[PDB]
Amino acid sequence: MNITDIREQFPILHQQVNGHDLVYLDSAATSQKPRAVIETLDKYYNQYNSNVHRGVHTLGTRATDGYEGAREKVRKFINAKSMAEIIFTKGTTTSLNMVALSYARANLKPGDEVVITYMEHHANIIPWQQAVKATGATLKYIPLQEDGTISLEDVRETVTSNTKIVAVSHVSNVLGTVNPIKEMAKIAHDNGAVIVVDGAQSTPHMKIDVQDLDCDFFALSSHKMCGPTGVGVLYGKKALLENMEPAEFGGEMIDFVGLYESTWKELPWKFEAGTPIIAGAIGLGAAIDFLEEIGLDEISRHEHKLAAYALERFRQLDGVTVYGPEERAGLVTFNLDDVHPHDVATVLDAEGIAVRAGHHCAQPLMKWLDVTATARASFYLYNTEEEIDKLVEALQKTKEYFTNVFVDLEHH
Amino acid sequence: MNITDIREQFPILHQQVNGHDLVYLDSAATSQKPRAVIETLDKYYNQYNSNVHRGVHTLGTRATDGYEGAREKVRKFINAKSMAEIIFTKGTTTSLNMVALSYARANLKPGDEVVITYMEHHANIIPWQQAVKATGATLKYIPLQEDGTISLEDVRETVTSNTKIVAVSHVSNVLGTVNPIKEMAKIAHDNGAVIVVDGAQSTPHMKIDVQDLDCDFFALSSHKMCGPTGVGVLYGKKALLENMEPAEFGGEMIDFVGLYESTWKELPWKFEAGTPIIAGAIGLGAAIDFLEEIGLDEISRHEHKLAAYALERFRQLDGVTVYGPEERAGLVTFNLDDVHPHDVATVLDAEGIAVRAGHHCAQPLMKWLDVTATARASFYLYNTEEEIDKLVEALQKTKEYFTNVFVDLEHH
Ligand SMILES: Cc1ncc(COP(=O)(O)O)c(CN)c1O
Ligand SMILES: Cc1ncc(COP(=O)(O)O)c(CN)c1O
Repeated sequence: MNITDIREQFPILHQQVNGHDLVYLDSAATSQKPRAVIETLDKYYNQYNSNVHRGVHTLGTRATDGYEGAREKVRKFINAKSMAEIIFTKGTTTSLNMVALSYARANLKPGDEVVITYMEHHANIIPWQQAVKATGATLKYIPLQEDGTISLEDVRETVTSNTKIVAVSHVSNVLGTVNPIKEMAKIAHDNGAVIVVDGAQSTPHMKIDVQDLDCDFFALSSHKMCGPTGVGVLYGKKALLENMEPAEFGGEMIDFVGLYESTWKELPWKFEAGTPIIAGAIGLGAAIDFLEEIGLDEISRHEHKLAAYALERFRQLDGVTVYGPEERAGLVTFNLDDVHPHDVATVLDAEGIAVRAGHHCAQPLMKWLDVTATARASFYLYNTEEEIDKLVEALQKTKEYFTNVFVDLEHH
Repeated sequence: MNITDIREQFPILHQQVNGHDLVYLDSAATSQKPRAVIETLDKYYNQYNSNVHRGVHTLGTRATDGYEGAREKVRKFINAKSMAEIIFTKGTTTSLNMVALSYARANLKPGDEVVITYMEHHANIIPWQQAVKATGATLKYIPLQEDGTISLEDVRETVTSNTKIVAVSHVSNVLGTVNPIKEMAKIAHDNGAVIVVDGAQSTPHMKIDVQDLDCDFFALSSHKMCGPTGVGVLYGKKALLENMEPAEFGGEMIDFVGLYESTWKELPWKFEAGTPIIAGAIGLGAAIDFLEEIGLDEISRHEHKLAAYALERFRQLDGVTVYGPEERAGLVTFNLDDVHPHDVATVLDAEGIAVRAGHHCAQPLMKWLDVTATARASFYLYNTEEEIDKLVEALQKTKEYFTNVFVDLEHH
């Protein structure tokens, strides 16, 4: 895995911000795209754009073939059994909302429980809040360990015989924690619950095997894995998807339409209403081809190296707090003592470095951490150890700057 | 308006299918894109892709500026009062589903009525079926005239004091009918109902003024108006959107998130959950710039010329039936006597001509027309009268071919 050869394919990396070479460390917010993906979109719009689900003309046939072949690429990518289990959506948020609407709100009675965690992204919190409110069920939270991980015994304690759904993140976009998804799946199944995996942060950076995880549902976003914006995937076990009603209604998802009643298509098109995200889905397939040619295990090893290096170099900094465990994905969420993270991000961008500051759409996690906001640098396959050196040097410069600005008007 | 200069900007038009120059007459299924839109997507992914809703780094600021500027472009394009009334969605289908979920299902009691028409696309039928089923309300249909138009007195007869929603198409993708949207809006308001305009087929081809139409909701799709796939718009009057609950929940649309309760953002972000369709929305803004530079009135005049020419030349054909009125948008839906429309589309594609065959996602309209399927050729700003000549010549050739294949084995 040659990182220079990889960076060469991402045109956006080769520019300056504020007179400094761009150092993009915000891939958890969104990832950048290689030329393969952009040129896939270009070839689609230049050569064979047409509405899909063929039968009539040539460009329509080519568009349909591209779209459904991207579906098959996704099926192979996460090791789903059937294309009927692969639903193209707007993103992770929409997929989780679909599960909450068509599964949760249809399978929850008073006394039932939906169990989530304190580290969940808002996308994996608010749909369940609304579903339990609509059904009169109960929302429960699995507590976290001191290092930001989840113990299996806390899972067994929180999940009960009344738990119908356990919704959990595969990888936390804040803590870097990789949750024991497989063991949690078996624990949930032992109590008669299904499991809903938020895999927005796992899918871009590590191999996904839905058959080995035995997840009942799995959600992912294209924009985080070198793919186009506005497209994502809902995977669900075919037996569960067959008994769920559609979340959206309209053309393409119908079979027979009467004046007052209608019948739906078979999976997966039952859950894809209207003209689909054709170009975006084909580009997501191109992104999958790109990542597979590089190898997800290679990318994960590279990110392990980056994360270990970054954790050590952060521990070389005085007055910096890092949140989460030692064993982690490729990201570091932190805070400088007596410097607000927003100012940290501002100064870093002045140095050309792109990080994120705020709650990272995980307010309950922020309150569990006893902070209002944090700063975060996230890595991907195009990032290098030199960029982490620049990051820690800029953090030291920031510490010194806000220190001596403080001492100067103390004297004044 | 120079049609050669316009065609020069669409690379996909300059290719051959089955050894014949491409003749794309399927723009009602989807439209093709100029270089301005494709290169807008390219510049986004090459230069300033980042997650939006800024505050931290430079590329994020540029991405946010592009996204919200596209929102402002849309507001100007349809003459909405405020950007708070412009919601980016997945497409027309999703926008109509949002209105049916968050307005209809919250404002319908038994005895209430939702009134639609027989010419409606499935996107403007099935959500209302499901909403009236969920609320115990009643679905009603406005009858059609013999020429496929809607009389205002039939509207006054169907809409009653119990009608809460009137959902109607601005332009029929099958009949070519332009419905009297403004008069229907006032009729609906006189009875205490809101009006929901399906403008997927109107927006690409004619000027939209939501303040002059006085539509309560208006839906549109980017892929039909030279814009990227997977993005559309829901417009709704700000006063109605303020009292509607969100259709989706997650990050970006929240303000405060507690363990069990949450508060929403102000409009329009209340209705945009998760990472939005950044590139697609910016490209839709580019498509709006393109169409405005050409001029929607110019495009509408060109399509009027094309439609009149096509209707005359179709009337020069023996044994061909055309459906709809004389005054129409730029499309012709038809049938050849004793030739199934699917065979018509097949032969036409063999001649390089791209038309559509089937129900066009309007099965109740097909049954009203007393046919099972039809063929359809739809026009846009890059189509010419020479292409219509090729179409009618291929239809005559098809008539003669299926005639003499029939006579040859009659003799055999
Ligand atoms: C008149 C009409 N209504 C609504 C739709 C559905 O729009 P979409 O598939 O983009 O969601 C279509 C499909 N072209 C249409 O032409
Ligand atoms: C872990 C996690 N969960 C879910 C989401 C939401 O995904 P999206 O905004 O693409 O819908 C995010 C946002 N990056 C995330 O990182």
